[PDB]
Amino acid sequence: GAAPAGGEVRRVTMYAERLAGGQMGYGLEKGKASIPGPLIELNEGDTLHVEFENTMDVPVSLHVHGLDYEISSDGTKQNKSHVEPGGTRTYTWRTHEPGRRADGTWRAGSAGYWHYHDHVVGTEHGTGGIRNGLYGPVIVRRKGDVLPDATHTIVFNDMTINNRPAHTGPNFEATVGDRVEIVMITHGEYYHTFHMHGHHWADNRTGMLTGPDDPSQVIDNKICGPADSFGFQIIAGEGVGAGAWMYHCHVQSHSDMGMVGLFLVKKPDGTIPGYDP
Amino acid sequence: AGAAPAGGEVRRVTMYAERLAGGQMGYGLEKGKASIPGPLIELNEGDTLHVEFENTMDVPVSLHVHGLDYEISSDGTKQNKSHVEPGGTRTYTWRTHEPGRRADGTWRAGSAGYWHYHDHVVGTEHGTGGIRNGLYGPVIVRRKGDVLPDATHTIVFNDMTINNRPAHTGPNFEATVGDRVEIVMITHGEYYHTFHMHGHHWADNRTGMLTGPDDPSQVIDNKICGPADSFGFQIIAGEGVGAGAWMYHCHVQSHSDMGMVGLFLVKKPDGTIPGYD
Amino acid sequence: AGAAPAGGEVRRVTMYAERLAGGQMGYGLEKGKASIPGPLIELNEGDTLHVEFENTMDVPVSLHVHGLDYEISSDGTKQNKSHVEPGGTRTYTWRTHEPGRRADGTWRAGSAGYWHYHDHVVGTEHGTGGIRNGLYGPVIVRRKGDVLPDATHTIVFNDMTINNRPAHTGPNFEATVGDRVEIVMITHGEYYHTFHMHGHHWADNRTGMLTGPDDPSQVIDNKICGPADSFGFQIIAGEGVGAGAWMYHCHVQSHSDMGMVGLFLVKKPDGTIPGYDP
Ligand SMILES: [Cu+2]
Ligand SMILES: [Cu+2]
Ligand SMILES: [Cu+2]
Ligand SMILES: [Cu+2]
Ligand SMILES: [Cu+2]
Ligand SMILES: [Cu+2]
Ligand SMILES: [Cu+2]
Ligand SMILES: [Cu+2]
Ligand SMILES: [Cu+2]
Ligand SMILES: [Cu+2]
Ligand SMILES: [Cu+2]
Ligand SMILES: [Cu+2]
Ligand SMILES: [Mg+2]
Ligand SMILES: [Mg+2]
Repeated sequence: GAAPAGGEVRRVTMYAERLAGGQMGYGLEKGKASIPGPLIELNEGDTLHVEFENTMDVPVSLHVHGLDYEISSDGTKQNKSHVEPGGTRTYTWRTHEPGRRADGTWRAGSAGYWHYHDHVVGTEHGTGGIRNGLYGPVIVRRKGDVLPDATHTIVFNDMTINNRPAHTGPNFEATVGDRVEIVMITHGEYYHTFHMHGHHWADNRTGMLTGPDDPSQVIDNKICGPADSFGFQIIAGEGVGAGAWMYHCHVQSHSDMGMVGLFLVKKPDGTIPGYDP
Repeated sequence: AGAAPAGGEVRRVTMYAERLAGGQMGYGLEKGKASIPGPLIELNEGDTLHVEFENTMDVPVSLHVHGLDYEISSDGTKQNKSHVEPGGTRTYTWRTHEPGRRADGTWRAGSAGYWHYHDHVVGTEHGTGGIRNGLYGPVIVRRKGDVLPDATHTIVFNDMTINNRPAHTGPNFEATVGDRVEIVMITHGEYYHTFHMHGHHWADNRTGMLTGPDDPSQVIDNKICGPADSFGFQIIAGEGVGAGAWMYHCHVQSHSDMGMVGLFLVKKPDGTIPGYD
Repeated sequence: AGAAPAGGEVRRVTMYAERLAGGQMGYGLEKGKASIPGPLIELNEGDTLHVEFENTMDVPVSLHVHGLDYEISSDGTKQNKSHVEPGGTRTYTWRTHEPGRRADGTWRAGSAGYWHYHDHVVGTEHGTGGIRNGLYGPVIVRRKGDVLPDATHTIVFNDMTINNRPAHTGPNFEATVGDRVEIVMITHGEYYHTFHMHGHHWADNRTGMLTGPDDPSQVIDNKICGPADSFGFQIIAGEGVGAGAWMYHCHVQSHSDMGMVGLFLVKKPDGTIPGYDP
């Protein structure tokens, strides 16, 4: 399928909740917070009212990249758009289509791979909140964008993937030929290089070349730093077949210390040749 | 606003290297008016710039530029004996060119872009001391038809400082909603950074603006950069987000916590900033 | 200058992993001829390459490639048993494809680009020791019509070294004004770097050259890179700047200070270089 035109006013409830071991997460339903937080998907033109509630005992905020928001949804203590413990606030995110300005220039649309995160826990830049897990992905689609069979979010948060213990993935499953979308976000203190065995994408907005006139580099390794986000769609096993296809940071001490996961690509019969964990 | 005209003029300017307060060093176009960053040099593709350089300091200095056309005698390195002894003078010559089709059929790219100049001999034979002290400045080379901004602001991430300013001391930049604001972003020293602007976004290409609906460049509000990287872009102040004190900062978490933050102060037409002191 | 032809040929090469002087390890295409960086492999989109691999060492080694098409049995990892035991042999197969349209209407990029191969097994399950020792090399996949260079030079930022060399020992590369020179730039190890070339510049895209007036890619002379990044470009030696000893270096200041520097020696037609004494 493909993304339609946007322009709908959407509403969602979001909660900030404490998780085990001093972690913190966002969720759309009480008791269902996750790290990373829930995936938010919009079409260019949609407005999103996030009916936010802070269930925790310390102030929290919601700050987003890329989308249109007024200063009252900045989500910063500096602009008093944070949320006291037990408090509620409606954060409003807007998005727009590309189009030609009055001055004749081309205004870019909001479409892209974006993210939201806390901006007040621990420090007035959310350093503690981000460490604890207060981050999630946002995808804004342009009319006509191809929709994937599945979407997986990989966050390099310092020297962890999605705040998980070292050497515990996460792993993602697909069948050869699935259209798999990856959302890749970085957070914290470190630079990383994201690498996928057996797969490759275009270094552009969608991760696929628009066609024979697109000059973007085709890569399988990409340097990223704190708050970078990008994404792409790949065809699982395309040209390479089934297997346990590693993805990892390629900084050698990072992969050695467990910033590694598996893209488990199954044959139609469900099997993965050579996988023996 | 307006549009850059075709280039090809032979320009001259005087430049001085001078000590500034606090052990710093800076370039200036007039004696006693050195600044950090140094003066913005603007050229149209095809222009030549003769820089009549004077070192007013007691140690050797040099002038090295990125991206422009210069002969080995304008390298600005002791390795090529193109540095300037204390109290000495030298004319550095920079040339630029338009794009065009080569005889071998390939396309020769033009000089247009966001570039920079800096010292290459103070402290070490790579200018490590000079760059630390403040000897760096921006160069913009425009292509005919490029959109001209209402103002240009230079943001240099020099090690753990912005423009050699003390931690948490800006700089701040003011604009009015709707202003076409041009940002030149340069990085120097030892560390990688990620430049982020609240409430604004740009295209990751030469100009920071999409050329049109066919341009696949990623639209971003966060960009990793390392020593001697330079990029620039233009934004419409407050476009889709309104007035406010819009933070910009390095997004490496400890760097924003330890002072690499500033404010893009976007005023209403009446000159006020809602929710700002 | 010449142009790459269409691909589609089945190629075969023998590759040896061998210990080198100074506690290093390298790949070579002929026995006793290993080098750091490893030999340059050049393919046209559509070519298949069968690498008949020989491990002459006393530890397991592997061959892992970026960007190219390979089945899991040619992954080159211990995890799926595609490493090569000491004294062993294995045939790794690399395939490449041309650009085209998918049935779902989307464009499938071709394999063309600046890629690289390296060990994935020595020292750790990610080849940390093998890469550090010198088990890396470049792979160029050309698209039909790509312009061919007069020379190709590979520059690998491996931890704090260039091509595993001692600090302040280059390498240097020579050219004549007007030569079309190709640079393959690969990064490995632990650290980020920024690659800078005095006097020259390129486009931040697949080929390093703008396709024409509609290509909006940034033109640069400085680029941040991290472990396993690869890019490449072509420059006309001395174009608009003339002959000379043109430094290239990492621009992280302590890195250039510590010797991550080399010389692009661009000669005049008489063979001399202005302002440079050998
Ligand atoms: Cu912020
Ligand atoms: Cu990493
Ligand atoms: Cu790999
Ligand atoms: Cu952020
Ligand atoms: Cu230099
Ligand atoms: Cu920083
Ligand atoms: Cu932000
Ligand atoms: Cu420089
Ligand atoms: Cu790997
Ligand atoms: Cu370096
Ligand atoms: Cu330079
Ligand atoms: Cu690799
Ligand atoms: Mg691009
Ligand atoms: Mg990039």
